[PDB]
Amino acid sequence: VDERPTEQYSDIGGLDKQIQELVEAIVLPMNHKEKFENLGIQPPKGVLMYGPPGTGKTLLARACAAQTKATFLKLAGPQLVQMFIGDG
Amino acid sequence: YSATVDQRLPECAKLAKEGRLQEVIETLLSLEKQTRTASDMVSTSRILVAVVKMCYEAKEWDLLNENIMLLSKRRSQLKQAVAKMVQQCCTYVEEITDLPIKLRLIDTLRMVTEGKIYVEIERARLTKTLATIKEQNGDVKEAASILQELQVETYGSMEKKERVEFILEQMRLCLAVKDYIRTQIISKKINTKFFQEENTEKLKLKYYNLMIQLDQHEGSYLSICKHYRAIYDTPCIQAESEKWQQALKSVVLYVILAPFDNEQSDLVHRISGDKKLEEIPKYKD
Amino acid sequence: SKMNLSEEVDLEDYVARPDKISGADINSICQESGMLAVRENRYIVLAKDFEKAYKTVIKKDEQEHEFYK
Amino acid sequence: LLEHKEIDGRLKELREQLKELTKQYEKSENDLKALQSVGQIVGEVLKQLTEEKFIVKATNGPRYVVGCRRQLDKSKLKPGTRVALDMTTLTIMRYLPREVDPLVYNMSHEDPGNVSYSEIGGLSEQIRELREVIELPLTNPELFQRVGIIPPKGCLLYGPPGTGKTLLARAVASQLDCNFLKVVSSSIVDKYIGESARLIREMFNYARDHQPCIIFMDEIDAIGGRRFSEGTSADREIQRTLMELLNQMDGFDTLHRVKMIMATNRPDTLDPALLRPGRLDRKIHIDLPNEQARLDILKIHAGPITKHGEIDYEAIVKLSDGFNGADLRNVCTEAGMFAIRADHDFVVQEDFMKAVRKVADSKK
Ligand SMILES: Nc1ncnc2c1ncn2[C@@H]1O[C@H](COP(=O)(O)OP(=O)(O)O)[C@@H](O)[C@H]1O
Ligand SMILES: Nc1ncnc2c1ncn2[C@@H]1O[C@H](COP(=O)(O)OP(=O)(O)O)[C@@H](O)[C@H]1O
Repeated sequence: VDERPTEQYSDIGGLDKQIQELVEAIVLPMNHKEKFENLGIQPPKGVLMYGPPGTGKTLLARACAAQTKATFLKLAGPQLVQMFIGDG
Repeated sequence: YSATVDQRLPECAKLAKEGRLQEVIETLLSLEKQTRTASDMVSTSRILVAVVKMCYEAKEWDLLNENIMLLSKRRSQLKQAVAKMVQQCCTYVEEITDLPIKLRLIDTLRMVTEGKIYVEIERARLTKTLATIKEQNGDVKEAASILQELQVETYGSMEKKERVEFILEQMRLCLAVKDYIRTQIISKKINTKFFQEENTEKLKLKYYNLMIQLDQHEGSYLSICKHYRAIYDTPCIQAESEKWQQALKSVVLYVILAPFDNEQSDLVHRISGDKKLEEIPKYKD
Repeated sequence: SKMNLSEEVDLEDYVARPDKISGADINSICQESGMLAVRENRYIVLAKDFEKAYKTVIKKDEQEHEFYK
Repeated sequence: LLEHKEIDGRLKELREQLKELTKQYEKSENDLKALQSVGQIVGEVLKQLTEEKFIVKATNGPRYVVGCRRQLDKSKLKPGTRVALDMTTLTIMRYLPREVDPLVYNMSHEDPGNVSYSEIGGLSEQIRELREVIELPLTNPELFQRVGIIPPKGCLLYGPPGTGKTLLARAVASQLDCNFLKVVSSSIVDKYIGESARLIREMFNYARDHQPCIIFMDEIDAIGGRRFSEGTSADREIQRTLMELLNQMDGFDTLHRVKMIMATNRPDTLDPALLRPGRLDRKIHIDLPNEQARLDILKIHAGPITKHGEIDYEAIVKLSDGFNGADLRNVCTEAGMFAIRADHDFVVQEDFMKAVRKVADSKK
């Protein structure tokens, strides 16, 4: 469980719209959860992200954990396909 | 449409004060038809209350009969519109004191009302008016039949409460029938609507008197014993000293004649030390 | 037997209907008739709610394309 | 009032503020009585040799013949009853509740969230039917008994996914205020050969131990998916689990007050034996919401969202055909999501309309 993934958004490049969407997807509702409760609605709870197999979703997740300075958990689909019962 | 009808309300009212049924019925039919097609909110209510008001003030029952059977036979009618029509006929049939007109009008309100609607409580009001009419006419078995056809268990519009107590009106006119089984069945199935009728009211006396007279004809005494003790207990019976002493005489002469078991032993050694029977020492003795 | 009276219901005719129903289905039918009686708030079932229960239990709705038949 | 300013100037702190040391003394006395205790062995009673001598097997240890404490309900010490043993004299000190499987524990202590009955929308006839078939034996059993029928064992709710079977069962459980066993049939199958049926056994043993209980087994087609003799190992163990479920629900040991709810999306593939009555007495069709049902769902899920000025439902109903339940809830939620895209503290009609648009596109 790494805590410091060491990204400043200067490591990830070319996903500027994607990274702004990242920020407003997780950290922006996190700091302004009070403005979410003012609306009387619950914040978004997860993000669906897709791309080619070598498109760097992992590093973007690290960068997100970096600027949000939060702890970082991680699960892998190809890790979860085997290991039979227990993945859950 | 609403503009046509709202500038027509003066025009159609000044036309209505002439009677002249045919043409106004035709135009109101056309406008009500277009508003049923278009699903309008207030113009439909105004136009149907208008036609019903015009028939009632113009003093024809065949014409309002035709209005009812047309927009019952006619389709795409707003249910609130039919409800307002029948409730207006109700408030246009309970105040009139014409026996043939009243009976014909309740016949029409009976045969229109397949497909009961949220206003079926207000229709229960008119069926209790019909209950008064069958009380004054002599019909007894058909009386209970008719006021039970407007049933209460299919009636789901708001909790029964005391409001639709015509379960107890059924037990009452059916005590006139003397068929206690119906009353026991409704009492058993009142489970959906709380086991006991709403406390701190005046129908307590009515229901418990139906119960005591029903038991009197039965010949059972023990449940009636408990019931008359309960009649004693209530503070409502403790308003005037007379009423207490009369009802207490009744309670005691109801309680002496019972056989013996253990639950009545519980009752009697719970009630033996009661302090409000000493004003009448004969029955205490 | 433990059921309340049927009020002159053709139990023998319901029996006589040719239908491949097991004793579990008979117990169902009777139970469902009781449920319908409770819902309609009448303690003595008769042909109406009994018939609705009978139709309800053995639905066996074919829903089958007719080219099979 | 000479030396009676407030209270002697001192008793205010001495009487209660400095009497917190008596609360600490109470804590010390609890430590005392905890100290005099010695702890106890645990075990399961195996047999009643006589009125006094009991064969008791300690867990992961040897078995003994032991006596019982003088004041105890011997009529309660059935075989298999988990019990406590004094560590030194080895006598029955106190009975214990039967050990619950960790999976059954987890499946049991999930809070239903006290969901009310209003928050369903447009299921009126079916929810009335389910209310009857589950609630009524749990509210007035005497009604069923006097009628002359046996209270129903349970029923099935079949329909397309997202149609509220889970929510409806949860509402029944919350309204009953009883023990609820929320289960999904895909989660009990195990690679180990005999563990799935064993988990079913533990589930129903807990249910019988914690009456009144509601067994909600979602996705039942993953267990009761018809019996065939092809012979593959996995589906054959599925047959075995189905047989165990049938036994536990309408087998030799009758069920009293457990009332089990089962939901699925493929009612047709269920095994006829499971589909036979006695086990599942009613089949409820929780079908896709109708137009009136759709508007009901819309309005019931539009409560918490703050509306400004005008929000109508018939437009969303007519232009949101084919939806179901959670999709309409998604419409409301992502309308709220839209509300911060243009930074409102409220919602507008066009917001709702574009929300149902995007939800419909996601539906395509
Ligand atoms: N724009 C980018 N910046 C940095 N690394 C990238 C970028 N695009 C792709 N990558 C690389 O792609 C890999 C991520 O693969 P990923 O899509 O996470 O695999 P999977 O889909 O199996 O999770 C990383 O090793 C990362 O170095
Ligand atoms: N009347 C309704 N019908 C269907 N779903 C509803 C209804 N009311 C609310 N829901 C939504 O259903 C979701 C729960 O999934 P649900 O549809 O109950 O399970 P299932 O997929 O088994 O039907 C809740 O998030 C809730 O928002």
